Amino acid sequence: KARIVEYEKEMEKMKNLIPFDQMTIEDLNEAFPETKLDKKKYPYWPHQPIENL
Amino acid sequence: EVKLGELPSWILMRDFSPSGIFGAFQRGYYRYYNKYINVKKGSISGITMVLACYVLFSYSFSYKHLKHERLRKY
Amino acid sequence: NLFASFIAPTILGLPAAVLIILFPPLLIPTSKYLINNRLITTQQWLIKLTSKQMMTMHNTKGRTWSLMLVSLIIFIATTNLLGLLPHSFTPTTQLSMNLAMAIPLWAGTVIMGFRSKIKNALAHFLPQGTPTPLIPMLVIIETISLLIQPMALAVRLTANITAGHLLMHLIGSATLAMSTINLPSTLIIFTILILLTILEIAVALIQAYVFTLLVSLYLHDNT
Amino acid sequence: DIDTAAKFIGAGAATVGVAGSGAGIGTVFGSLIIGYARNPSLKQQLFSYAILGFALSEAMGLFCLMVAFLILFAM
Amino acid sequence: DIDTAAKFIGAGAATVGVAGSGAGIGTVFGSLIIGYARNPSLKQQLFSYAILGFALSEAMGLFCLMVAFLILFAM
Amino acid sequence: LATFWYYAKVELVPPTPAEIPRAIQSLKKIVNSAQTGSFKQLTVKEAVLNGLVATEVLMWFYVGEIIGKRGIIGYDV
Amino acid sequence: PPLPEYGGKVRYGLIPEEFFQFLYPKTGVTGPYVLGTGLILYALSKEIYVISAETFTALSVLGVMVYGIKKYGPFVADFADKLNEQKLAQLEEAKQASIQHIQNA
Amino acid sequence: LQSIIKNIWIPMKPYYTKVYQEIWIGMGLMGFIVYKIRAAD
Amino acid sequence: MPQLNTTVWPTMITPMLLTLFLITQLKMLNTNYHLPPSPKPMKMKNYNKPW
Repeated sequence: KARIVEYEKEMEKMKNLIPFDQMTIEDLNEAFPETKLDKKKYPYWPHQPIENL
Repeated sequence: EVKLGELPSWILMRDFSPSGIFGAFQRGYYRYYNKYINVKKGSISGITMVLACYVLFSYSFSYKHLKHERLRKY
Repeated sequence: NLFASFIAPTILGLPAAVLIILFPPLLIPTSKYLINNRLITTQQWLIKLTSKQMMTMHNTKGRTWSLMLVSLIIFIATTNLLGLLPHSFTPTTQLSMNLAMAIPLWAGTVIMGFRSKIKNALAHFLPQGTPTPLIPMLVIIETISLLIQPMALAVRLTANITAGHLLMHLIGSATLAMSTINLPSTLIIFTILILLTILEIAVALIQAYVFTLLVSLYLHDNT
Repeated sequence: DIDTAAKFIGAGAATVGVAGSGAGIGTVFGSLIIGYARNPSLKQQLFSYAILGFALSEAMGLFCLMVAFLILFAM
Repeated sequence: DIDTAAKFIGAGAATVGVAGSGAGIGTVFGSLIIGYARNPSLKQQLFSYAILGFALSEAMGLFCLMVAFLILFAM
Repeated sequence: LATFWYYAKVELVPPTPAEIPRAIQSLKKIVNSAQTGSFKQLTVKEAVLNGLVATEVLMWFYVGEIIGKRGIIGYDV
Repeated sequence: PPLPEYGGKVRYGLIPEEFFQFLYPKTGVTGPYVLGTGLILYALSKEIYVISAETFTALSVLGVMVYGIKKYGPFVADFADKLNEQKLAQLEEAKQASIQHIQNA
Repeated sequence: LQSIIKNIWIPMKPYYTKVYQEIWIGMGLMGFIVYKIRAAD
Repeated sequence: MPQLNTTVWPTMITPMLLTLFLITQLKMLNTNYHLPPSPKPMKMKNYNKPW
């Protein structure tokens, strides 16, 4: 049940996302933390494999 | 600002520091940017106008080499 | 009287080559947003594409130079494409700027191949599948070849802009000379000039991409 | 004088040497046409090797051309 | 004098000889385009033979060029 | 295309005989403004705008003398 | 912060409408035009703009650029717009999927 | 002395320090070349 | 050739050094391509119950 309302808190967060045409890359990263460029496995620009680039 | 003041007092109130001149230039840059380029569904002019002013500058310093070619004499 | 467009510029006794050289970056604005204007949209698409083109063929130690190589191609391409505007001083036509863009990068990648890669680097001075009887002066070729790499690079640009520019210039002269003699001849010379200008656009872009690619190849061979 | 005369002659002779780069570029892009009509799915690698060969051809051609301009306008 | 004049003429003539290296490099990389579009899995051996041929072509071209610079600035 | 001549004939005509009375009276007006010193009371905007219209009519003078010489760039001589 | 939907209402790609509206009250509608033509004739009359080879190379590059715009312009415009719309729709279909994830959990 | 190190040097440190070392060796070589050239005139 | 007036070379070199190794590279370093959003609707391993 703890996990129930934890999930529902997360869903309210994702539901309260600012529209995307106002979002900065930092805010998109905070709201989709998968998009955070790995600044450890790729320390130099573009900070990702060139195939995905 | 200018276009509402009409006294020389203003020019004695405006700063003339290195930091001051840099700040003035930067404010001008951001004004032009936010006005003509940094708008979605913008147009091309925001570039060609900079290009035209670039041509004017590069002409006026390439003039001393053109006065030696004037077609007439008067 | 003819090389005037390549004479170091000045205005009011001031060295206006500075304002010329530092301007191209002012044409690439940047933003932290996610859905930004058409200009930065297209520019980021182009930089994404150029990075995919250049850097794919490298291992990671090579791909560390991604910033350097993409900034190189962007700077050179904007400089060349700003050269085509009338009465404009193209700073790539100078041998100085091009030598300064060429010798650093090439020397850097050669020495990088020398710090690491040292046995590999002194071995690539020789194609190994070569038979014995003249392995020796064959490497003389290579060594000489190696030291001609940087100069070539600089030269490879300094002309194909300079020449190109002169070229257009003269037809201008030509059509002006025929502006008062034969109107249809003026028209067809003007058409030659148009096709020429198109070719000049294309060769500006190509020379930028080529300088970049050759530095890239030296890198990949020395990493 | 004799010196300006020989400088003109040497500039013409030196500039003759572009013919090789003209023909080399012709061959490069003709081969590119053929290699494309042969396997039109490596277009980017074909075109990359195209630019590379053209770059070396123009390297030689501009060597010749700058030698013309070196003996003509500088020496 | 007559000597500097003939040195300029001979330098131009000598530099003419780069045309052959320009065309040879053009042919090498055109062939490379074709051989790649023919069997795009020997890329490293194809490219090695490419560098080798280019190296010999540039060997001849630089022979010509140094001869220009030897008769011009040294002799 | 055709509204070019419309605008030419609707604004930029030589003064009709009935107008140069109005022209002389308004010149009296402005050089009266000069004699009084009222010009100093004029601010930035219409000052620079009067400067601009003066530039325009001075261009008109230059056009007049070029139609004088029946040539444009310098003197045909 | 959002971005305005348009730019600056430029005319002939060189002059913004502010100038026309600024000269209209004290010169009318043909005022800017007559000023421009007078300035042009004085510029190339008093030999402050020397007609040279650069004049014809400029006419060439300007014809090329105006044709380039008037032909391949709308394509680049709607291409940039489609890039933006695709990114937006992808992000929204990326929000819905995670909502569905949490609800399924 | 500020911002010159906050927006100009901290983003370029990973390059100026680790990636562009041999680039600086090459720039030294180029400087020596240019000095010798302008001197022999 | 004016390209060989070797008294004007520094004023051509140094601003290039700036605009190529500092200003353009900063203009790039502010251009970043975020990885695409991969909203995996399947991340649920809680457990069964102890039984």
